[PDB]
Amino acid sequence: WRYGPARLWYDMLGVPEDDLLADENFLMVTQLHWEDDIIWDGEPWYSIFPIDNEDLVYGRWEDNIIWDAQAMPRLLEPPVLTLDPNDENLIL
Amino acid sequence: LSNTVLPSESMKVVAESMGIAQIQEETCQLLTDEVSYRIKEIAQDALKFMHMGKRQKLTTSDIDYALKLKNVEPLYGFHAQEFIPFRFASGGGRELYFYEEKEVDLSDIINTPLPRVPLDVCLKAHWLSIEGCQPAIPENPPPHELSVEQQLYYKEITEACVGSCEAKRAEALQSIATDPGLYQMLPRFSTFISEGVRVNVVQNNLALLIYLMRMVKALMDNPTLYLEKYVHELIPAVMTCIVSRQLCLRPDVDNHWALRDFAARLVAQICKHFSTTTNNIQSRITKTFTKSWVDEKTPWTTRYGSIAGLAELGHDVIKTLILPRLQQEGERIRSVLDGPVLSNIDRIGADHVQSLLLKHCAPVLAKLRPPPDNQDAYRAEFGSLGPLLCSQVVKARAQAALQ
Amino acid sequence: RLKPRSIHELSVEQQLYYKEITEACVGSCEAKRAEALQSIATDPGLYQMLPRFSTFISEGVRVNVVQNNLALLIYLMRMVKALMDNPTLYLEKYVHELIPAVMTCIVSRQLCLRPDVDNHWALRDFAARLVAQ
Amino acid sequence: PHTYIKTPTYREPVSDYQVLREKAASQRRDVERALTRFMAKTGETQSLFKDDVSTFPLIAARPFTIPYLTALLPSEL
Repeated sequence: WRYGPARLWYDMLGVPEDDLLADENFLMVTQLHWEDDIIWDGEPWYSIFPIDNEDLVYGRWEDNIIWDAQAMPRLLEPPVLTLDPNDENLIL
Repeated sequence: LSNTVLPSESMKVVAESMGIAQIQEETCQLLTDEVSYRIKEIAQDALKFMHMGKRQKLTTSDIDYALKLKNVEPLYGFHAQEFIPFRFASGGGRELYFYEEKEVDLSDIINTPLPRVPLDVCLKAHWLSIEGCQPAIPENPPPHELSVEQQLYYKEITEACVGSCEAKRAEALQSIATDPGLYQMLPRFSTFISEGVRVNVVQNNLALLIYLMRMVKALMDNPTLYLEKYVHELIPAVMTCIVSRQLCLRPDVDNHWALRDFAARLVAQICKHFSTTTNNIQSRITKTFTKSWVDEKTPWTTRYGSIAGLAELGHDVIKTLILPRLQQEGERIRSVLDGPVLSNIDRIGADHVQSLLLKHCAPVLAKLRPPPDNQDAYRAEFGSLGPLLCSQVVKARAQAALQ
Repeated sequence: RLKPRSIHELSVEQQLYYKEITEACVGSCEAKRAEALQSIATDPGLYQMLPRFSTFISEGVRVNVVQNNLALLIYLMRMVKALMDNPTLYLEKYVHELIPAVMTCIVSRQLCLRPDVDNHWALRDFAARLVAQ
Repeated sequence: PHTYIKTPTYREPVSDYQVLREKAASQRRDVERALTRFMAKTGETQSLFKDDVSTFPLIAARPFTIPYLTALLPSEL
């Protein structure tokens, strides 16, 4: 959407239509300083748990990383605002 | 298409009404091509009384006029008002259909209500067309959106971070970081930031990318708004600021290097605050950084970004990701101490990669080695990482003295 | 455009099961605990609920050593032991939350009465050192 | 009752007119306070008290060349 959020960018552009890869290495026991957590001398009809972002949990957002600007493997498209209503703190 | 006849199994049934026990199949074929031949000769001669006596209906008095024509005896009882009823009999293996005729008391036909008397044939004249079209006599056929307050706030805050002056930018970032009610404007800010980082590919502006990364860093410091629902948009924008190769307009003089370590610190914060075992944010970020680093053909800028993010994640990550590929430093020093082309742009990026690598691997060498470190540099690759490790041990001793 | 209202990845029979197992594993009645512990020890479908169990354990010990509530801790350590011997579920994705919880049971000071339950405290350190090795 | 059968659940919906009025009111008040403090900090400012910019900043009054155009004309139509 040309007139939506990011209209400023669209106007500036002037477009007007409208073995180290082994799974264990990445397990967070081998990548997290969990020692810091140890506490020493410290001093359901509706969901009980919260619902996670399905796009973060499931989608391949990694496909929106632009590795090479000139050699971009696919063609990206303008993104429309989707106003997810799962999030609270949004009136609608 | 083909000559259609009565079925041959319909003549075995008829032959058992007669009393003939066994009739062979060549006799049944001999019967059914004759009786279906005589049906077609009375089907087509009944049609000659349907056409010459103009009827287009083929009443049962047409067949009786044709059986009279072929000399065969008439079929009695087919002029009464009847229809086609059939009654199925299932049985214990014998499937058939019959009539199921009914009875009626004789005095209820003597005392039936008589139908009305018929009328005699008379003539009637009427105009069908009068010099043209037909007359109309009855003997003829008939013929979600932001309120203006927050729209103005969104406009002023986004245009304050495009680069007219620095003081309005600092007040806009201190607004974003410290306001309580900026929800309902978080999706607009996420869209603005992600599309603005995308617009770097058309115009390789380092400055506007630094401004958008300071916008993300200000969005993270807000205590009131929760970026959990919108982090899937801000993660690849910061990732694009890390591992893309042309971050500059003039590659040689622009310090894309700082937008590298700033965005690497940003993504370490974004996967410290938000990584949950349902999310798998940190493991999926380490996997992208790792397969971008281990894979050859990658430019020195994107390798710098990969090493910078991996080294800002923490100590155990550089233990189990960076330290196996320390021999890659030799492949780097292949193109530094001895390059056929010196005046290219690979040398500044290579020794930037080298400086970052030995700066981050000096405390890792200080953690997992002896305290002496006499010829660890010689044992290390190129003998320089080891000098940096000795310097790091000296710095740690100085920090202990300060404590 | 509004994105569709998402559903939690647990069923309401699974979410009710999680609520019953966690309210039985806080040890109000001993037979309830023991079944819930055997249910944790041999439910084949207890994967895809395991993040919520690991988070309930981890979060519990850390706000349960603020006041040294020994039973709350002895029940959670038995829940950890019942989570470990289940053969179906894949645990080493969640062990980064499990291990600092047990280290805290073994290496921590006791905010409640120092003597008397120290006998159990030794067992709290006995059960924790067993599951640690 | 959980081995073999599954039905989905949803998040708790807040359809209450009182808390929706409170949420919309407080969000409008907070965004207009943030907007006016940002515009008073990045421009010329006045003050009811001596040297008072942090608490109650006023956007300074600027004269218009044609004031009836900004007074009488409607902005939302």
